Amino acid sequence: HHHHIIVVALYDYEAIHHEDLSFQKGDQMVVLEESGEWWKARSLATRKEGYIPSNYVARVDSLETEEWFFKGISRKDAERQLLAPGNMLGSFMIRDSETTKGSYSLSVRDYDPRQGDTVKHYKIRTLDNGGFYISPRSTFSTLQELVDHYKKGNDGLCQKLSVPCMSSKPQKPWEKDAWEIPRESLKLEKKLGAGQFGEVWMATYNKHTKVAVKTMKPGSMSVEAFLAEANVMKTLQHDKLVKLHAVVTKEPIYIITEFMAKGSLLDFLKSDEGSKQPLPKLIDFSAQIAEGMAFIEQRNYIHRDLRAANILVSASLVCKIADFGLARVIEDNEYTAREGAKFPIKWTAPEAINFGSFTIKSDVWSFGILLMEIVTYGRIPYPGMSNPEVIRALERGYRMPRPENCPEELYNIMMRCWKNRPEERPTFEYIQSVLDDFYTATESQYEEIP
Ligand SMILES: CN1CCN([C@H]2CC[C@@H](n3cc(-c4ccc(Oc5ccccc5)cc4)c4c(N)ncnc43)CC2)CC1
Repeated sequence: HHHHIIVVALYDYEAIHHEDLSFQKGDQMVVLEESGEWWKARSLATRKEGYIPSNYVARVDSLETEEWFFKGISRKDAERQLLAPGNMLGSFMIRDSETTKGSYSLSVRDYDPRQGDTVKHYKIRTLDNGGFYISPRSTFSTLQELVDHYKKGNDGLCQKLSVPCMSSKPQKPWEKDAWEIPRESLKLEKKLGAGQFGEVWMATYNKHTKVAVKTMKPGSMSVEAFLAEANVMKTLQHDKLVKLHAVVTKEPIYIITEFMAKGSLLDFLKSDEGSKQPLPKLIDFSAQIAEGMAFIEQRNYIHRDLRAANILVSASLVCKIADFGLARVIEDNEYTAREGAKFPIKWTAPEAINFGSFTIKSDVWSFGILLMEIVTYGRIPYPGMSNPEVIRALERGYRMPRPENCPEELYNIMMRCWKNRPEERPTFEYIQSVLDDFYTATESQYEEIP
């Protein structure tokens, strides 16, 4: 009923809107209301009221207040964060277990010549009368005691704990209730590119926030159809999908999203920087997209144009799916027809080309082609073949051969994605599983330390 949760700032926040409350790390507050990413709160110190970023604060009695506790992180994202540049041997984090509810997991950066950079996971068990342990000989009253113990010595661990995994201030939340925004709120600063049905620009919103704006050409979309689809796209909240912040519901329609500093995955892989990414990183890029596409599958949605051109890359090298569902709202009329085909033949499933049958299974086919794009660093699919040759070849059972530097398991995934019958193709859930655990035939999941 009432709101009795007291929170403390995990970072400083300077108000940029109207009803937002500014605060500094340590400042404690009372949550008066939970309105999503924004929470109405009261300063325990200066009595001031106002909205605060929910991701910048934590319950005062929580482990979320600790530098080494990572709340709401998956085993995979912990591995990716720990293996990120700027972390050292023994870098570590404690997180909520994904296998045993109420219990915790210790993730540590390790290095072996034969294995390379690795992340080892330890199960922190809870004691019934209070306390925690990884090995029965070593029990602790608190998790801080456990950390300090393993920071003094490995005591069975792969490495002595060094420093907490590095973290950065999270993204500031988009303004409360600013979905359909005025066009004058946006200053278009640099055109990033121009396509068949519109352009993309880097811009500033209300002088305070950098964003990307997809500007759709007049005649490309109905305002009402677009807004209905956009209201669904807004619900597709997942870390591997580009964040849609707002829209201008007047022709020319604008779609405002977070800015992704490294552009398209296609351009990145063809870049001097991306060409140097090792195969394990390429498989991780693939798994990131598979996680996003598994979410879209669980939500009964369809991308309709999956390809490296439609994957965006952050400065932190995180891949995020873009243009999910957009092809459904690009109308087929006299205006768009001049721009040429909406779908790239070499990425499109045969049933979609021949009958317009677009489903999650046609996305699976496209994901297979995207996997080949990634392992080939952006090479055109079906090298040496025109679009007409590809369609007739696919009808005769032709499939792209395994490229160099392509693990056979990855190629096998591609082949399954390219089954002619959509029902015989794998689920994104399966694809995500195989890719997330590609190098984990180690089994055990955790470490069995005595
Ligand atoms: C040769 N190159 C030249 C550069 N081209 C680039 C043109 C714009 C780039 N680009 C595009 C985007 C982008 C922006 C909005 C968008 O709209 C939707 C998002 C989700 C669901 C539905 C619609 C989709 C994509 C982008 C970005 N956010 N942040 C940073 N860069 C971004 C992506 C590639 C690509 C080809």
